[PDB]
Amino acid sequence: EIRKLKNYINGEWVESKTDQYEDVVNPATKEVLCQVPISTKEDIDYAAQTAAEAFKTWSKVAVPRRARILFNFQQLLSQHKEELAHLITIENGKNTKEALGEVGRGIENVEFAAGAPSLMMGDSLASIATDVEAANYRYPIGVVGGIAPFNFPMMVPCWMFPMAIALGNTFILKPSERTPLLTEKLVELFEKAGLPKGVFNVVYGAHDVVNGILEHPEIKAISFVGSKPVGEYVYKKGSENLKRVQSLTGAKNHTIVLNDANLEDTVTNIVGAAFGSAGERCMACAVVTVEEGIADEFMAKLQEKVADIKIGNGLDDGVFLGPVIREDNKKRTLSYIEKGLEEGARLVCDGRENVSDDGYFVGPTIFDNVTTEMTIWKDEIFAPVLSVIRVKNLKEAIEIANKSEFANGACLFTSNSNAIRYFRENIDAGMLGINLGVPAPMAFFPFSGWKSSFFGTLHANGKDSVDFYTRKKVVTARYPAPDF
Amino acid sequence: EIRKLKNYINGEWVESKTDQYEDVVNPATKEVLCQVPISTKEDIDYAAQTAAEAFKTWSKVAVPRRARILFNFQQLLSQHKEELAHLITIENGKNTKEALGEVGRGIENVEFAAGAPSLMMGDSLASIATDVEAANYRYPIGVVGGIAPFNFPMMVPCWMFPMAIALGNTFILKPSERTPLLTEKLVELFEKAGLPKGVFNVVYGAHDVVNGILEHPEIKAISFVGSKPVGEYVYKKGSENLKRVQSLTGAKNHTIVLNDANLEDTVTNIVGAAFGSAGERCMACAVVTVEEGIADEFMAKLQEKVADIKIGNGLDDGVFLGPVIREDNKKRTLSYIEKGLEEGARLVCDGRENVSDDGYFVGPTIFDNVTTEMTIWKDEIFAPVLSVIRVKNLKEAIEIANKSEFANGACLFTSNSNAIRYFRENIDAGMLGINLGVPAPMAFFPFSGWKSSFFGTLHANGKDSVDFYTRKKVVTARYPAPDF
Amino acid sequence: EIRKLKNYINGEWVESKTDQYEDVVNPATKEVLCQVPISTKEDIDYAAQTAAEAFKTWSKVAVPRRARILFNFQQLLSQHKEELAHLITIENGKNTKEALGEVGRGIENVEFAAGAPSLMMGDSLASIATDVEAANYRYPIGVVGGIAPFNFPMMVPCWMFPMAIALGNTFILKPSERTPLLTEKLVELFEKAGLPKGVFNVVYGAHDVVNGILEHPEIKAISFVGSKPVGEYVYKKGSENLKRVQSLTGAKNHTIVLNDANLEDTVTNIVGAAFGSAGERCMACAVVTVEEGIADEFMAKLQEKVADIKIGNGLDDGVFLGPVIREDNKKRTLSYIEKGLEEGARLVCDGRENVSDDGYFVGPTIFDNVTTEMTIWKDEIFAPVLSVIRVKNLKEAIEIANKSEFANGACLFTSNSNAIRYFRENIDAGMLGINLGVPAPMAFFPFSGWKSSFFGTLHANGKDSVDFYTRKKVVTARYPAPDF
Amino acid sequence: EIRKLKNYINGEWVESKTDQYEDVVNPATKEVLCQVPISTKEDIDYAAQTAAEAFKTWSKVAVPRRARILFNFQQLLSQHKEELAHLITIENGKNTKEALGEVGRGIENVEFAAGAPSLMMGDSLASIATDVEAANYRYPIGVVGGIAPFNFPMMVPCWMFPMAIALGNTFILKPSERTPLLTEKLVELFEKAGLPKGVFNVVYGAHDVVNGILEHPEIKAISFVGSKPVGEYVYKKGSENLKRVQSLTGAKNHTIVLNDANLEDTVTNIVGAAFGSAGERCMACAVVTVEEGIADEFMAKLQEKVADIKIGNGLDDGVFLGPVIREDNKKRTLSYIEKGLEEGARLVCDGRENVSDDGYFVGPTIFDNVTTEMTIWKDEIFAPVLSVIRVKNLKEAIEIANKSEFANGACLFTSNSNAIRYFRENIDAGMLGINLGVPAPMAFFPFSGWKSSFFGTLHANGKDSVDFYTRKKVVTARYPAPDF
Ligand SMILES: NC(=O)c1ccc[n+]([C@@H]2O[C@H](COP(=O)([O-])OP(=O)(O)OC[C@H]3O[C@@H](n4cnc5c(N)ncnc54)[C@H](O)[C@@H]3O)[C@@H](O)[C@H]2O)c1
Ligand SMILES: NC(=O)c1ccc[n+]([C@@H]2O[C@H](COP(=O)([O-])OP(=O)(O)OC[C@H]3O[C@@H](n4cnc5c(N)ncnc54)[C@H](O)[C@@H]3O)[C@@H](O)[C@H]2O)c1
Repeated sequence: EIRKLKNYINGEWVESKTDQYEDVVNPATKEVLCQVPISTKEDIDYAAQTAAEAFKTWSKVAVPRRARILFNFQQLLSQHKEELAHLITIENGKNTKEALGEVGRGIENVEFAAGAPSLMMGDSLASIATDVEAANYRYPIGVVGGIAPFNFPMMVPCWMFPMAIALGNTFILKPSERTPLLTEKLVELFEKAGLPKGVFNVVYGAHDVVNGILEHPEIKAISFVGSKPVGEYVYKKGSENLKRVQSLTGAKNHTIVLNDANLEDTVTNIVGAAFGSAGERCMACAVVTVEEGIADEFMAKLQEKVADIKIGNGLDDGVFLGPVIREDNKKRTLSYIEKGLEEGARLVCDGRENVSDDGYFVGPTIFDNVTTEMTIWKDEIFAPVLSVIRVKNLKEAIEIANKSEFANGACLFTSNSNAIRYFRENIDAGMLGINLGVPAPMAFFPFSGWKSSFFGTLHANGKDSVDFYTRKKVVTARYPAPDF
Repeated sequence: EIRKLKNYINGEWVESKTDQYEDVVNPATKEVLCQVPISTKEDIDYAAQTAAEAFKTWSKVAVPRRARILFNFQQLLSQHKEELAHLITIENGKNTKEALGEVGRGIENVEFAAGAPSLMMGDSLASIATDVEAANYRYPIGVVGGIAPFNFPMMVPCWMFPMAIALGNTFILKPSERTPLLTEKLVELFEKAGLPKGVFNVVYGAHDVVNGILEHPEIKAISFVGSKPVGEYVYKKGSENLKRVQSLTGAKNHTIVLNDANLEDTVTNIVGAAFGSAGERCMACAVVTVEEGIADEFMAKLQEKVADIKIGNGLDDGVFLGPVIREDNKKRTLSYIEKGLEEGARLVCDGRENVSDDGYFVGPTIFDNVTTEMTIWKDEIFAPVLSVIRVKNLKEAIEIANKSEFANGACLFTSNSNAIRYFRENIDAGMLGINLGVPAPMAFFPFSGWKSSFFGTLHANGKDSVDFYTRKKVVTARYPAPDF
Repeated sequence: EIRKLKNYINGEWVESKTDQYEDVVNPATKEVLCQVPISTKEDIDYAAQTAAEAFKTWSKVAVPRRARILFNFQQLLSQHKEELAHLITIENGKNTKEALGEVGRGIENVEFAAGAPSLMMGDSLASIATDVEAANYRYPIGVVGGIAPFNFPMMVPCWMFPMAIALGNTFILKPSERTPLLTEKLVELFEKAGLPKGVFNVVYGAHDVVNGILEHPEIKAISFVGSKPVGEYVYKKGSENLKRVQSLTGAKNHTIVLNDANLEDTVTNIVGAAFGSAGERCMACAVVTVEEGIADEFMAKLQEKVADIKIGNGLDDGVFLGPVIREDNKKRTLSYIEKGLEEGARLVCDGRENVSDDGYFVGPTIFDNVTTEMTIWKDEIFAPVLSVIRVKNLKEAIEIANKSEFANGACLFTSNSNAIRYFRENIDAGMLGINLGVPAPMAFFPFSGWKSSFFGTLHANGKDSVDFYTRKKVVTARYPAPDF
Repeated sequence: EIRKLKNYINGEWVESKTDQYEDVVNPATKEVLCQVPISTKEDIDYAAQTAAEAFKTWSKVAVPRRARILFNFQQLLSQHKEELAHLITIENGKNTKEALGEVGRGIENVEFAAGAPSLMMGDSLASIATDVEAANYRYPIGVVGGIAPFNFPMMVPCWMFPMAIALGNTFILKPSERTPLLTEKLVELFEKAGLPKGVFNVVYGAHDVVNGILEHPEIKAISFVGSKPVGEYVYKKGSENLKRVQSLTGAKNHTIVLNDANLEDTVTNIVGAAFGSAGERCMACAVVTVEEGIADEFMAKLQEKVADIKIGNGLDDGVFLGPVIREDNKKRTLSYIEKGLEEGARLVCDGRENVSDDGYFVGPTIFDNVTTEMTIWKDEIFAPVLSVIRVKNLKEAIEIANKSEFANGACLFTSNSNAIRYFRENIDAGMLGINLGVPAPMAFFPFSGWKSSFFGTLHANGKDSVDFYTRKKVVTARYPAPDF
């Protein structure tokens, strides 16, 4: 009665040779949507052998023709916005608006990758010496592996396979065993777009699959997006196996609010960056360092706004806050709230109260008087928990943000040019936002995090993704002028 | 009965204020398809005003949004390939195979342009001095004027308006008076794609409209694609009016055939480059300099292949060669064929014979023993008339081609590395082709012509079109580190 | 007694075949320094033919070898800063501090140009179609013509010949007949740097030489930097002759001082921009639009600082304001002050009072209460005359600057990010400065002006200069995979 | 008295705290040139602390100024080519001609690095959404560690520290313990060029120092150039320590000779690429796959010139082949020759005979009838030992070359464009040479190796080095237009 998902390998949906399956539920109602197979390394090998085979011909299809397919894909995605958004909500929990928002950014990724022909151009010189010319070209590297998180069932995957495939590589994706349904739709639409068999492969699962991706010698590159501990493991293991990898990991993003900040706009951006998507965002505002002069009014206006948050099913309109992903995560959050109180942090808003039990719901929570000594500051909670800290000025704010081991993003609310430059010059984070709650850059820019937030050389998206998914060859040739 | 075409201004089809209309006939059957208005300056003035007005809002639409529309446009264009090709054949005459080929390249222009976000990116430096940062940006210039020829009813217009619009400008297109229908379809499809009013304007006509575009102060840039005389004039008048302009003009492309050439491939290619589309292409092969050693065998296969060429209505299966555009062009050609004989050229193949009269037909013709002193060599016949010349070696071939006033394209059929380099380094033409009949570079490359074939600095297409349709603003800022 | 200057053609100093000569004096003492020949179209023909000949070998010296000579040049220049600055002061007037400043900028140009190898790189693709590859390359165009002004005897020329030479072209420079000594030194040092004969030619003179440059078919490109009337003239004439040209012309740069401006820095910056180098600068501040609130305090501080300006001989340390270039410019300036008083403007500082007669000295003068209807606002005084206007806000300020036909540079003094963005998006000028008196961008950025300040497509410096001094050839080739 | 070299930390030569010193001998005379310290952890710790401290001010020095110093450095280096070449020759063994060549290459690296300003430029967009702009910037990462091999005492180091320092980083270089003298001069010359203290540091030593670079937290990036085994270890340990690393390792470059090859040019190029610098070159030709047709004639010609090779002291004129680096290398090579004969290879040229004993000399050796199953083909001998293989066609040669574990460079001697494209499209090596023995690409191109020849994503040199020694921060800002 509960549909068992199948893997997509070499052009068709095949069943896994596994006896292990996992229930994927709707975070808001605990209803079982389907069953996800915990594929075996046996499935990963077949998928790898397949991708390596399809690579031989796909890589020979000229980039202009491949780009064409990305255009088709781009259009099919747009036509299915309502469906994709629906799948993201019932599976991830975020409401329709935020879900619809994810679909849009994932499409932007396809749009950016559709311009692959120009993105692949190498350098060329007519003469570097008498009768000698030189030019280098870009080539795909073979089969690429991708590992996706549950917080973005569509967007993160779109960061990887559209661009990698457009550049000539074949792909093996391991979506999040918690949010697999969306990827199933991507496959369908990418097949409709005209993508040939074995070019885009999907193997559902967990650890076995991951290790198979790390261990298989056919998979020359790895793009991992997820938690710090797992991403750090993937980076090391992958390097041990002598293959390039990029791991976009955890975050503990800080937002700096200065005295001259426009409170109206600020409070709204912050409430959304901290509580939207149940705070399950690598770009979620985890800590706010507000300047003394505006601190009092900020907390007053922050509480007011936070009091109007409707908690419920992401499908219902009026709903702002959905549920955390799993039961396990709800407990970890309540534990963190408990930990905060124990460490001396002051509860300004308690999300442990007035929450439905229909789903894994947790109301917004905000702590006051927190320090860099506390666990709720050092750890990425990844739930509706915002910590607030009063600072003397921009300098102290940055010292606190920089003290965090994570450096994904940071925000600054102000209209002061000098404050902005200083912020950008001394802040450790790599994805900065001025007067914006979520500092996530658009697809044509690399998603540049730093420190414990990023392991590797080249980030995802932007021209970085292009170079990470290709390798270069340089040709220096001597062609002596003929005699007549 | 006969539909009268209308102008497209401010998002709507409007009757020209003119009382003069021009019949648009099918070159292959002499029948009237419709009438195009010979619009007045009053019309061009209104278009400029509304285009200048639309520019105020359209330029304020972020490039990612404008680009999304180009993706829709790209799709609509693909779902109408057949209709578009049909239309091109009807008013131009080329068979549906070549027509289908033109529409594909026009779509490629849109595809290239859809990547406007990255193409527009300027340069940014965090510190050029202590406390000082600097960066430059690209902005649209305003209203762009475009004037297109008849040999490419879709492609040429697509080199212009999609990019200029994507980059943020508003456009006024004056298509060829002889092939107006295609442009009508573009307008309609771009409207369905979602382009707001006043951004894409079309004013049909001739001189009054062209001079209107050249004189009107609101039209900042002019893209002209046509004959050398007209283009030389547009460049000069445009420049006198102090506006930037690019004139892609006439050609007399030369094809070099060396002894090691692959006869089979070479002949098929040259036959296509010289007689496809009735030789009415800026990239058409006009002169061929064959190396002495392979000349005899070359001529044998060429004439053998030319004998298989079937002439007729482009819509009919089996038809290779179609009609020339107007009755006046048929006469000009027959006159050239005469001057050839009159100058000593040996008419090896006569195209004045076995030519139906249902349309303006002219069979493929080829002259022998032609020299650089003949009008047959110095002028662009722009019809199905090929001239051949026996040369001693690559060097003499290049000297002959370089002697030509034009320098649009040139081809070399060989497998010798040294010849190829020597060729590229010494030939004057900017668009080179090795073992290909038509050296037309793809959209993402600038259409680099030279000499009397190009007047200006930046060519059409490629990144050249990005800078031509855009201007820069650089900002050097000093933001002292605040006092703490 | 008075040394006559020669021209530098084909690596040799040859005397001009002219009877007419010109006195070149020291603006500060009327002391005659030497005699400049008003060369004839005969001299230019010699230069052009010489430059075209040498272009055959120079364009064949691989760019890496050419760049090496630029490095040597860069060093020689650096070793002669004192000498070069001495010449600039002696013939132009500006003090040694500003003169030293000019040599530094001129060396930056040489440094940027020394990176020509990477700047010339074109685009390459291994496969655009099965078995087909495509790449484009840049090549010099031939002999380039440079026409420089008197306000930057060293820098402006350095915007031209260094980059043009490095890219493969040969050069014919026509420095200002008013400041020709500096060029004499640049020629020597470039010769010592290792530059071969005929690559860098210098022809002193005026109209005859200009028209020779414009009319000679051998001179394929013209870079002009001077007044608007002449530039507008050279742009048209050059275009009539069908050659690419770029004219960087006159300016009436506006500076906006908002209420949050740091007056300390603002005043000092404006004083130096308005009166430095006798206001004889294309980046000089001719108009200040001050916000009403801080207007009075600004005027008291500006008036105070300006009255302290020391006028004298540029070599003399302690001297801020030097002399105006000629005697006419002195009279014309006096005439402008007189015009201002007549038009209703109010004097705050009378430049007519207390001024030596040893040289063409004019004290700094400042008007207030001027309007967009006064000749004092419409014309480029190009002398130490500064007009200020009180405005309600940033919006009114921008409207005023935008009303000028000139749009070279514009500056804004504020710390408000919203004001800064608004300024950049709506201002017409192309060279903007935030909290800087002179918005002159560094050599690696195009020197982008707009409207009556620039004529053409590509500006001087930056990658713009690279494209302006080169042309491209795209090569699309088909090399079928052999059978074995 | 033998001179003891010191370390260079904080702009000062300071004695190592170690008591372990290593003799540096002239490979050609066995004479002890000096003693190099085997530094301790304290020493690297000290350098790391110093470098990190200097980084705080060096990174704040705008790139245009930092580049100025690179121009000085470039000049100083050029005015010491002799002294530099001499040091290379007595320290490494290569004749002064090849030494002078290395000096030039190294100087090119500095020439390329001097263009840091433009190379560092990021992307900037005026509007990505209404009232929202975005742009990213490049910043140095901190302290960079470099480890160089003995075969290029100057060039390899110049691939690293010059660019790193120009990009704003600080550097800690560990040169080869066998060729420390060259580095000493680079340090001294860079100091004279004006480099501030702590920016360029040198710590001589072996394992303690290397492991210090790997383990120290202040060293964010590591550049390793050496053998596959050591490099593989550096990559893994480095990655394990969460720092980015690039390992340029061993090679077994093949050179393909087709029937249409030019024996004269080919043979010369191959003799130089196989026996130049005693074959101790990552770009040296280790295997030649000759086409049957020309095989015999090739071998005969190769014999002639190989026999004309003069062996001796690098400083002596007429000397072509110098000594191998050390005794072990001589023994390892002799041992390889033994294994060759032992495996079935025909010793066509024995370099064990007629070899002086003044230094570690080994005459040119060439094997025949070698196979993919032989040790002499699978291992990098890194000495003057050539292996030849007769193959039927290009395809088989590529299959053999691709079978090698290495893929640094590959050469192809032909004039057939079809073979050339096939070669580039199917060969595994990343640095290809057409009609050139040493396919080493110029500094402005990334030194792109592959397979077991490179570990990481970004190679050394080119724009790859710019991205490897740098990190990005993107800034998306919302600045609402103010209200007027
Ligand atoms: N290099 C290129 O990119 C390119 C591409 C296509 C065609 N062409 C050239 O175009 C020509 C064929 O096209 P065509 O016959 O339509 O060219 P044309 O110059 O006769 O007409 C082209 C445009 O110019 C306008 N025009 C013609 N005469 C005019 C006049 N006296 N005053 C003002 N406007 C005038 C027309 O209305 C038309 O829109 C050939 O010479 C061909 O080589 C060049
Ligand atoms: N925007 C820029 O890049 C820039 C930089 C420097 C100076 N300028 C402008 O230059 C002007 C000051 O320089 P200037 O006084 O030497 O300018 P100018 O126009 O008088 O002379 C500049 C060059 O033009 C030539 N020239 C002058 N009149 C001519 C005529 N009638 N016919 C032919 N050639 C003629 C001169 O010999 C000189 O080499 C100012 O208007 C200033 O704004 C612009």
